Amino acid sequence: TDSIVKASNWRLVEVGRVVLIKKGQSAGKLAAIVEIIDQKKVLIDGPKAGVPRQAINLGQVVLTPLTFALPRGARTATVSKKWAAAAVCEKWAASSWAKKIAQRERRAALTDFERFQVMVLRKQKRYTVKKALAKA
Amino acid sequence: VEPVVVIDGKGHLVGRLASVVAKQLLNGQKIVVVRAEELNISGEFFRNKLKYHDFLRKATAFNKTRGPFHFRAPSRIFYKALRGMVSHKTARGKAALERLKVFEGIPPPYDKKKRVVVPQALRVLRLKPGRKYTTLGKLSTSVGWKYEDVVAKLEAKRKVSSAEYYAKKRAFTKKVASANATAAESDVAKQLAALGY
Amino acid sequence: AESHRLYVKGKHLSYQRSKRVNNPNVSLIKIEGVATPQDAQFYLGKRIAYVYRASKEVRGSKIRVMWGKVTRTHGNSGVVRATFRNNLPAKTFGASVRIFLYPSNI
Amino acid sequence: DNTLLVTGPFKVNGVPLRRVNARYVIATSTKVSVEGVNVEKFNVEYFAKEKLTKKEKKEANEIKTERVEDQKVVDKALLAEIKKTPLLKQYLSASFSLKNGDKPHLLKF
Amino acid sequence: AHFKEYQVIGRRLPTESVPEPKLFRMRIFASNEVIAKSRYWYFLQKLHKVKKASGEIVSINQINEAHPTKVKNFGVWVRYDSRSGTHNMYKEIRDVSRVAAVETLYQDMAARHRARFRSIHILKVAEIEKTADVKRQYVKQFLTKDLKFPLPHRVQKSTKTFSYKRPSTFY
RNA sequence: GAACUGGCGAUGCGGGAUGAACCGAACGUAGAGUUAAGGUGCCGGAAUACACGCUCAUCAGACACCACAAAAGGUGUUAGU
RNA sequence: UUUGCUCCACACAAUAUAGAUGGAUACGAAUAAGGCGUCCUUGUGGCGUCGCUGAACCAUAGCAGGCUAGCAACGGUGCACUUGGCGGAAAGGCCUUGGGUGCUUGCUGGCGAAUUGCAAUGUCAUUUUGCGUGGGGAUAAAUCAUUUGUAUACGACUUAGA
Repeated sequence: TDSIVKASNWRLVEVGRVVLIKKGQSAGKLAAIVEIIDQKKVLIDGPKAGVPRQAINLGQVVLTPLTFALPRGARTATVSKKWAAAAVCEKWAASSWAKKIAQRERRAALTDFERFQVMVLRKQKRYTVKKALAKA
Repeated sequence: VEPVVVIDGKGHLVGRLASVVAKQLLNGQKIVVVRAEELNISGEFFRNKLKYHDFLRKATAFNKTRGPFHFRAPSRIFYKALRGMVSHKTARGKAALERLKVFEGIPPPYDKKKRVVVPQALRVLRLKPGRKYTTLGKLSTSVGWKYEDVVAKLEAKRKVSSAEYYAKKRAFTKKVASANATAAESDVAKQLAALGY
Repeated sequence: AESHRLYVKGKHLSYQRSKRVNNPNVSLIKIEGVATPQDAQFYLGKRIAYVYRASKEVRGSKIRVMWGKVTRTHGNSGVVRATFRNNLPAKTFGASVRIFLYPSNI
Repeated sequence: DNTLLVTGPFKVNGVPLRRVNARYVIATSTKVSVEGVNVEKFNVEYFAKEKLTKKEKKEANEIKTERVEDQKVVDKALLAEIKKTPLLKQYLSASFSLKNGDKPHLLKF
Repeated sequence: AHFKEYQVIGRRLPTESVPEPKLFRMRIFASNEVIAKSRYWYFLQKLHKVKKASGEIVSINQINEAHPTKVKNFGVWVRYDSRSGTHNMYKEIRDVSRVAAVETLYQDMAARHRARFRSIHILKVAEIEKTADVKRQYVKQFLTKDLKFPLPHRVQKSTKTFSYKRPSTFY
């Protein structure tokens, strides 16, 4: 046989790692880590989403599974160019994380008539699903 | 938000859980705490045994019967830590404390109900990895609790029955998820997806 | 339907107090759902009713109401200050209470 | 007198022609057009209670015909506008209530 | 507080025996202009025979960072008073600007030596322009090629007092 | 036992758990707002806030007056010369 | 002890409420790891996916929720039964078979609502007791007094007596 370990990988922080700003003035946009200050804080830049180039504590951002190629210390023109080339914005939008965010804000933006409409549609869908729950 | 909140005491810190729960009772929420033998106290087992022996020394000199009572069960240790944080000598404190019952294990009124956790009192979220902690059941059976093994046997039986429940629940939810996926991509499904559901 | 509630539930926590002196003229209300003063600013000026029961029928009912209103926010966690026509009887610490949506401004 | 003239319509949910206070309603975003309704007939003197004397005490225990055909005139003009967009008749017939987990400071009406 | 850097230029009051004094200049990290001018007069009373009544301040100007988005390594030379004596220290900090570097320096001295703002004297702060002149291991650790590391044990703070599932610390 | 000033005695109120003198502030009867000194896990009104570090004690430590600890040591650990 | 006691159904009174107002919605273990799905040689296995909070899920339209007509399905749900299990930690609950009956907003119609007058909790919950009905069910002991002495200041204790 062969040796087996559980690898247990998680989300390294390095240059080119895409992060989501959790709280602050941006608070929900994407950025790319440009360089690492120390153990607790990094220099990021989010030039497509309008995040200014700044040093930020690592507790204020969430690391995403997205990575792309950057040299360390890259200026914002190169950051925007490589971001557009790797095309990570729709790669983020294709994830179920961003779909969950969009679902949450859509449900927040519903009105009372739309809530009545989703109640009627959910009753119709529940009727056909519980009808399907009688043959298997 | 709930009539009764059932808290699984496993992996929780005693003081932080007690300060959450005492404020919940004083605000008027009914709390029942199950699995009190699996609470955690930060620090070495020898430190907390020495702390309990220092507490156990204290008694009224002329009559030990009217002194401080040193209760030995883990639930009563938790009750002591919580009665310290409720002003129990007033009518408001008594009315708060009668909204609480704490148990070792999960009794049959509550084994079929839903258990919650308190994330600001959980040991894995509060302590630094590397700090040493204790188990309240081990400390309590070291200082004189007699029923550590019967609770373990009852908990083993309850876990067997609960796994038998969960297998059927998982099979049913896989059937329901399959039917929901096959009944998706219809017109009502796309309208609900446009409207956010 | 099965629900007819047109109010928001809240809890009567305590009076306005220092460490050792309380003031029964101002009550403290925990509205459920709100956890910040910026969300609690929506509920300012709303009417509050404490609804309780009695054994003796007075004017066709055995249910008596005490009316008040939200005046300001309290603290950092969405507790509000409330004033009533007659102050709340202090045995209702932890009792449920109703925050209506009128006077409205939406 | 700073009051809002409202109607159900009476065929939909049984609410007649009435006046309400503006501080006791919620203005939802749902909008229908009421052009084609002649509401200038109604005023503050149109709703009179005919105040009761102190002698007339109800120990134990009707409607204006002018009011009932005024209601029948206006509601048939409203429901023609209601039939354009779907589910408005059902929406107006159903009642509003707060469910568990509804936060009115976050809800948009 | 959150520090700012000022240049403060002052001189002695002009007399008939000597007009145009020599216009001394110093760089001060301070919270505002008042504290900056107070620290300026403090260090000039330590250096030359002058005081505030006998002198004047001709200019104060805020010097903000030239490249606030370049990551630098700074070497800082510091005097501090301990409980028994006065010592000189050299600490080096990897950070993005001078004011933030001296803010973390003040926090570091207050944390590790219990030295207060009244006890710390900032001799100088200078950017180390070349690597391998870095002499401390805790900052030389972050200068390696393709630096990457994970963040184990994620703790997410909750808004509700009750959670309905056992949380995970995967990151 | 003296010197200068401020107090208590003669003085309640908020804080220091508690206390004549300490801190804050001196007082007609009420309403609203803002604060001082002190605090914001629970008792207990108010952030289980944010940020950088340090410490694990088989007698930890936790706030002026104030309710104690020294000389001498320790490849415990951290930062320096 | 002049028809008393208990249980069941509703009928009316009284009595209060530490505080209903859609639903307490059930794996276990780990956290420097897991959950779910799938496949196999069934393992400390391979592959895929998810988390980043319950901001969820279920439920939710009708006189505080009426009276009726039809369509489509053979589903969903309530009530009283009924068959079979399981549950002793404080089981007093969970699951299931069969038929009955009511509703169905899955879809389309017809009639009603006003006047509580511009708001007034605008009254709908459960806790205990009594008294009436009418329908079952069963026909005791203890204490004082007398006695005992394994007991005893007195009470108390231990005995006996149709």
